[PDB]
Amino acid sequence: MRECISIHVGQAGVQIGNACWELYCLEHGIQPDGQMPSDKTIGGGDDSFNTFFSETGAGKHVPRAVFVDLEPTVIDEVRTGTYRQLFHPEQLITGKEDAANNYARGHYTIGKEIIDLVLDRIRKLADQCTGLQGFLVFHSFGGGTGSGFTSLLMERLSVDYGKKSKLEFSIYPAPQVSTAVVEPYNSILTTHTTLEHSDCAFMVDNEAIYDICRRNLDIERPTYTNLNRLISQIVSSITASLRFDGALNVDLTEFQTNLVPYPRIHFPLATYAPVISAEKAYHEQLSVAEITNACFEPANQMVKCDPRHGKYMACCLLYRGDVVPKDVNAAIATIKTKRSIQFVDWCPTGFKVGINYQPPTVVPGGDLAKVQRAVCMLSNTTAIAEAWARLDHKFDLMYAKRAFVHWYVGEGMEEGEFSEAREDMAALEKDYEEVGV
Amino acid sequence: MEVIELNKCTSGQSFEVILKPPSDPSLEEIQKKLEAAEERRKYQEAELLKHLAE
Amino acid sequence: REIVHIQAGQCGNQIGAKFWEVISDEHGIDPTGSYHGDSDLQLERINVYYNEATGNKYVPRAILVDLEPGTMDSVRSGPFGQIFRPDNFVFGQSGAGNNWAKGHYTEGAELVDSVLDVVRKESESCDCLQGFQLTHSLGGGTGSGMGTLLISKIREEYPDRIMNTFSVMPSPKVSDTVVEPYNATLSVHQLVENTDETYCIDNEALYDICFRTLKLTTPTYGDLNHLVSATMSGVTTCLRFPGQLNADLRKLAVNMVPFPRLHFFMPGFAPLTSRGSQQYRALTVPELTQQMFDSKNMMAACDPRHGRYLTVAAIFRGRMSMKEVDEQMLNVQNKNSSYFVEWIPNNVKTAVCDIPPRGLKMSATFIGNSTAIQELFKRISEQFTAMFRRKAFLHWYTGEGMDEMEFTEAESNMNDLVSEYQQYQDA
Amino acid sequence: MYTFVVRDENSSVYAEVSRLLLATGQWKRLRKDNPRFNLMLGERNRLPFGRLGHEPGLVQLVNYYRGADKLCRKASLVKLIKTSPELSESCTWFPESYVIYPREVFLAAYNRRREGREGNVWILISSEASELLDFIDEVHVIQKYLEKPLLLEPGHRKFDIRSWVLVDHLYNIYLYREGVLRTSSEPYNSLTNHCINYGRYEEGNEMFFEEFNQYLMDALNTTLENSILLQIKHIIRSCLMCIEPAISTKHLHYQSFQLFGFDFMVDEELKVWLIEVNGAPACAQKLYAELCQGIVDVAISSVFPLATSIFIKLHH
Ligand SMILES: Nc1nc2c(ncn2[C@@H]2O[C@H](COP(=O)(O)OP(=O)(O)OP(=O)(O)O)[C@@H](O)[C@H]2O)c(=O)[nH]1
Ligand SMILES: Nc1ncnc2c1ncn2[C@@H]1O[C@H](COP(=O)(O)OP(=O)(O)CP(=O)(O)O)[C@@H](O)[C@H]1O
Ligand SMILES: COc1cc(C(=O)c2cnc(-c3c[nH]c4ccccc34)[nH]2)cc(OC)c1OC
Ligand SMILES: Nc1nc2c(ncn2[C@@H]2O[C@H](COP(=O)(O)OP(=O)(O)O)[C@@H](O)[C@H]2O)c(=O)[nH]1
Ligand SMILES: [Ca+2]
Ligand SMILES: [Mg+2]
Ligand SMILES: [Mg+2]
Repeated sequence: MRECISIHVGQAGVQIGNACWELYCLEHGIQPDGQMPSDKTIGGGDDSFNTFFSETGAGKHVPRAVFVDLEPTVIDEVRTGTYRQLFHPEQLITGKEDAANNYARGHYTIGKEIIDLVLDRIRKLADQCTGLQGFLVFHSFGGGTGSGFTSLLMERLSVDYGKKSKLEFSIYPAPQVSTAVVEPYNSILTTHTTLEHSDCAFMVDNEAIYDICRRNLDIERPTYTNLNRLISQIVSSITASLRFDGALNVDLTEFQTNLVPYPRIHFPLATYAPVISAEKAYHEQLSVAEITNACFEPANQMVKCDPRHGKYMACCLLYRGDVVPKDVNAAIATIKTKRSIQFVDWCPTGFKVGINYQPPTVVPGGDLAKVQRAVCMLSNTTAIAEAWARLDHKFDLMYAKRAFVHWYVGEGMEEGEFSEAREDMAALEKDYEEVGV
Repeated sequence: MEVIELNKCTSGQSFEVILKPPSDPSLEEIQKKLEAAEERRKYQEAELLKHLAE
Repeated sequence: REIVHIQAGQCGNQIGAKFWEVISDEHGIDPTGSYHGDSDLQLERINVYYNEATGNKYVPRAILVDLEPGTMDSVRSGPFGQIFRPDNFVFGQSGAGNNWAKGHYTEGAELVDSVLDVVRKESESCDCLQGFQLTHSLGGGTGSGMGTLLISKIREEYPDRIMNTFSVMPSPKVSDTVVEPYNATLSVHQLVENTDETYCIDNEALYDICFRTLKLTTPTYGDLNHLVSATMSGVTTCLRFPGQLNADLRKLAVNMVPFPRLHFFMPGFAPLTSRGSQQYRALTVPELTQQMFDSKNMMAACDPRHGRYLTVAAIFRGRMSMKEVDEQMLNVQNKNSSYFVEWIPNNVKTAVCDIPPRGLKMSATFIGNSTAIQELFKRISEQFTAMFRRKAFLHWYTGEGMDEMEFTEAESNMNDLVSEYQQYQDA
Repeated sequence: MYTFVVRDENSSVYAEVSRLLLATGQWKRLRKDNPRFNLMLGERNRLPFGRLGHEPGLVQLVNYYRGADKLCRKASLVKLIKTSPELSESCTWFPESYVIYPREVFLAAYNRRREGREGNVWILISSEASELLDFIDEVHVIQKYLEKPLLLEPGHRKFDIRSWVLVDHLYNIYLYREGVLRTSSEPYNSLTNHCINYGRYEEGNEMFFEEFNQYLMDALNTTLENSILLQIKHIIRSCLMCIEPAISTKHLHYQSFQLFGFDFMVDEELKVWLIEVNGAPACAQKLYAELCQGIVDVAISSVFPLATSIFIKLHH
């Protein structure tokens, strides 16, 4: 058993972290007070769930997590919320004034004043791990803290824990739930700085989550609570292999091996099915073939893009519920006939399948209905580069006139860092095109 | 087609199905970068106070 | 995050008193300074504008400044006059005489340090201070001359705090003196450099709205300041009431100001409402949206169709369907794409507050950074140059020690500002 | 009001379509790079398909099908046919064609007929492989030249047929009832590009369907529908359905339609052959107004409504 540490940076990372750890507690039978009667090893153990939870002598099960934000409002609700007792007070780190949607202020001026404290709190977590595999970092592209501070932390973590894997859950900005006009700037800056320091990054476009909540949950105006609870289901699917017994994706290293053949191309697409409303009175439960076929519908992906106009480098199928391999293989054979699934020539056309028999857990009073089977597909397809082109085009429109750049240069940044970041993005887009066509 | 490495346990199973075969800066430089932005930010501040003094 | 409010001069103190009058009612605070309201939302962000006093008494974090005692004795006499802290009345005796030079260089120089003492004392008791809010006019002497001198002094002591002003611009239709273009041009040179956001409140627009739209035949300053007070309440709604944006003076500046000197905003309001006259029909979410972008609801006398919007912030107040507000706001951008710059994507931001302003069930406040504001500055420039080419009335200012070169510089800087707004109109 | 944007100024067809939309009074052309459009008449190259369908509150339509280039490039089309089982190896209606890059497959089948005395004249038309193959090195497609083209008289004139096809967002396949006959004015000797005499037998080397029908009747005792068009409808339908799963926008965040030009040649025994498919076609001058209004009717107004058809629906 090798431990994993979760780091939630900025408002988006913190609030998504709340929903994730709430879902983990329900999945593992841990009460809001930290007790797990399921755990018969009292005060410790090396079980699969101990990858994400540590044990105290009093039987309290504590997330191996740290929450950091440059402003106290969001994390304060965690301190006063349903899971107050779950976390140690030192685990929740807050600044005093936020980054004001400015990458430079989050990275340079305000970020440098708290970076040393965060690493020490992280080091306290690492010293209670017998074998730390790495970190899972939740943050937004758009916010000043989620952008500037995350890239700062990722650099120091590379120095201090150079042998450890680092995975990201990144929130891609969408105008439907936007907070700032300079979010394309923050997105390009943080991606450029973090690119070599991240081993695998799962991008979640807020636009995709928003439409899924409207279309499949019949919520006219989805809130952050609606989006995060759905996001946590996908995150839980991706991390379930770490917290439960299984043969597939058992350590963070395996994620890179299975999903990332080239280091720069380390953004796998996530597709999740089925998403069904709890308020739907009459619902017909979907089969293995139906949910697997849904994995190739762009309307169910975490980023809207067309995988038909790209190439696959890897494909993982993560099932939860009543699923047996013979149904999976029969469904895959069926899908192969009817859909455009093309791999690069130096990769085998194959799927890595993992099945967990316990069906997805849903929070009581939530929006998602209980389903008898679900699947999350992780595919590394070059089609995800459509999101890079969209963002880079928005960056170009503003930067051609140097709109808002004075806010960044005002905090010590230089205009050259903008062009340096954009050139790296232009190179990333070209790498995707060479592999994809 | 070909189903390989089937592993089972009471929680579930996992396997691979194959349809076709194939045909870092140091802490030092971090601080050099951060302090170089700090001097630019402090210089621009000193220009402000100089201009205000005029 | 707390704000320090400063009202200077006749115009500044009047609209300032009305502003405290309006928002105190919104927050349930009486003239005693005691909260007698029906919701906890009124108090959730009351610290932004109010200090807490013994016996749960709320005191505005406001400083009242003038070189003349009279208008401030009026404020004390006014309906909410006893709410203000007595130590925050700072006044001279001579007066500014509608002379920018007297406010900036001579008479105002004597009083400025006394104000900063009060500003310092208010700042020290702030947990996290966002910045400063100033209300003043640019056509007089105190609010114009001394108000800008205070802004320069405050920026020196607080260079990392936001500076925000409500600046009333002179119009010959509402004019006290021929020298108002001189005072305004000198003031704009200061504001272009020492403020982060300036709300351009044009007296010409306020007069026209009262005359043409509210059918007021002879509008008073009380009529004008009814429009200003409603606008100030709407523009500060996100600061005073909780929202999803977690809004502050800096994020507003970051998102609304693509270039540092183009920070002069066109405020707008709807439904346009006359004092006392009751509105019985509430407006529809489509009606609010069309009126709020209508030129006849702008508080700066500029034609938005003569320029382009760099950024826009819209604040809706009342119980309404946010889906409809989204659809309707999306409808205007899509219908009129030509008047929004394409090189700033998603440059329109919408916010909603459940609590409505007093006397209305539905209200909308508009804040726009449009290149059409160059029309207002061009108007001041033309009036300025008309006198300046003959050096008319200059002796009032050279008698206080000013030189002609300072006028040439202020004239040149404003024409520079006009050309910069022109540059991004064709970009 | 509806929004649209023009990004291919050389499109005679969509310049006509855009002027039609403006003249409806319910459409407004935007700046070329304004993202808030309802409709995009896009460029022919590097069209930013990944940017469509991400504007809140905006239904977006585009006059090109992403992935349709696989039908509209000679090397890809020839690949697509042989490699796809829908078009089923060597189907009857496509000439023997081979991808040779500036070789092994050519020699094996071709040499059989140079030995067998059957006419070996592939195509820049030669009969010796080395003459043409080594010449192309100064990608290319090597295609059998059908040496028995259909005789057209008076004049002994070789010809080719162009049919315009509109595919809407729902993947309805529409064949314009008016096809064009491009005529070679000079006789054949045992290329019909209008870009390469002219005007002797019919105007501008363009013969129409009402006329060519009567020639087929009077000369050959047959109908255009029975003799040729039945084969044409089958080839169009087979091609466009083969690629339907690859290019359909049925469940996409944006929508596609696209107008195509199909090229056929009819042999002596009245067999129809597919020459090429053109993703950017130009209509005949007489037919422009009728076709461009049909585009607006069925491709654009179907998605963006306002407040006897000219097409044949090829059913699938
Ligand atoms: N999915 C999701 N997205 C969020 C959430 N909160 C914020 N965002 C998105 O994150 C982006 C803004 O980042 P924030 O996390 O709010 O900013 P921050 O990290 O706190 O940094 P600051 O600017 O200092 O406040 C916007 O694109 C929002 O749409 C959330 O709870 N869930
Ligand atoms: N196997 C074949 N047998 C007889 N003629 C052929 C032929 N293949 C092509 N041609 C002739 O070549 C001429 C033009 O060549 P090609 O078919 O490649 O382009 P095209 O007819 O579509 C005009 P463009 O290339 O400008 O769109 C056609 O008119 C056709 O008559
Ligand atoms: C200071 O009081 C406000 C503060 C904010 C604010 O903090 C803010 C945070 N994020 C944004 C924007 C993000 N994208 C935009 C596009 C145009 C304009 C603003 C934005 N604004 C917004 C307001 O009005 C909506 C305010 O009332 C005047
Ligand atoms: N709305 C409004 N405007 C005023 C008021 N008093 C003066 N003004 C305007 O302000 C300018 C005169 O400046 P004023 O404030 O009176 O001079 P000061 O006391 O020296 O600052 C003129 O352009 C007037 O039109 C007022 O009460 N309400
Ligand atoms: Ca245990
Ligand atoms: Mg934040
Ligand atoms: Mg006066």
